[PDB]
Amino acid sequence: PRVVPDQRSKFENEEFFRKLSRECEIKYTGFRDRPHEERQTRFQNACRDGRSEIAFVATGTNLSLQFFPAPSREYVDLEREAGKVYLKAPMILNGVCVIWKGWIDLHRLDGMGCLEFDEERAQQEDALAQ
Amino acid sequence: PVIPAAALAGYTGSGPIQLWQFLLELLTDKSCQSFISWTGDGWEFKLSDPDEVARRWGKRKNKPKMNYEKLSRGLRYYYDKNIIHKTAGKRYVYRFVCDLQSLLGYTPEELHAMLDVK
Amino acid sequence: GELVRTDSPNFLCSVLPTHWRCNKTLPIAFKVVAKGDVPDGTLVTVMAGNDENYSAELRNATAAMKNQVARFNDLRFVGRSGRGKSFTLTITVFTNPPQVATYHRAIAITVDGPREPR
DNA sequence: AGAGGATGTGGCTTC
DNA sequence: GAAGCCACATCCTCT
Repeated sequence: PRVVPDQRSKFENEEFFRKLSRECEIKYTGFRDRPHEERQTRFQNACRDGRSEIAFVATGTNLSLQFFPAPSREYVDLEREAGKVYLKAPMILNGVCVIWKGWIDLHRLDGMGCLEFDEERAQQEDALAQ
Repeated sequence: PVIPAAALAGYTGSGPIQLWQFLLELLTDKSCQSFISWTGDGWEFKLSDPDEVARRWGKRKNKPKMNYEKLSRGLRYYYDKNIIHKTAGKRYVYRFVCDLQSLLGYTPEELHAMLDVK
Repeated sequence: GELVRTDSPNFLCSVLPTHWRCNKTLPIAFKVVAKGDVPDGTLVTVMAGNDENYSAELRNATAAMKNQVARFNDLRFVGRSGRGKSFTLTITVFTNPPQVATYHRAIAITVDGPREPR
């Protein structure tokens, strides 16, 4: 069971996904025990590698992010703002294909983000499983 | 028994006195210069009679079975909290690395003088 | 041993104590089992947090899949979950694309953990 | 002599 | 009062 049957609906319902469907505050959960500088150079460089660790401060739900389609360019943008970094990364969270999208201050190391169904991956996946 | 090191460190009575505070209290008492004393360098000190320092600590904490072997593990716990470090290579010589000046209000030279360290 | 469903239809995991001491080795090695087919060598990683701690400090939170099993060697929780509050595990299996499975109210971590009424 | 892991214990505070 | 957080007190293994 790589995914759940009611893939479409399980996202529409269930408090889990719901509570994480708006511009919820998010933060970089990495090397918290290290000087702010380090967490900065680390967090950014790591983004240039297409990966990062982030969680929704509010709900406290952590997540490992990988910025690639199911060396990146549009999945990790640093042009849409003079200091911010807009990211994006798909995944199969709890049997539901979704896409994480949000931004983060290249200094304060935090920002906003959320989840949104991935009709494509969900559909394709529903296939492989039938 | 010059300045009230215990107090200047934060101790107020509430809860046990902490090992570093108790040591400091012994370092500011001219009578204890036999077993514990300043090396005359910054806030570095030496326990000349560890077993003695341990007894008084044991006594002050009410743990009769205490001993240096144990007291030292206490000190070692400070390495990470940056209160007291170990003077490498010098037996029984440690050093306060927190800001004793700000707490005591005196400086190392000042205190060493007041305590008449030789 | 005994497994448990997670918030994902594709993964299972071992059972964790309800309350435990921080930085304290676990009573049962934590493992992640994959129902589906997952290529050996695949990396697996756990994280934790709650509405009191967005990201719990962990230790050895990484393991590689082997025969559908990712056996975590001495996983430890260092961040505290808060009085009453617990942690929400976020198991992550790195495949293409990565598969993440949560597990709410999984473990409660405190400084002392399970203690006999004083 | 000295570093540091593992775990239990009593003081005080907060829920 | 239980449940938390702290600072050790005890024990031990390794170098």
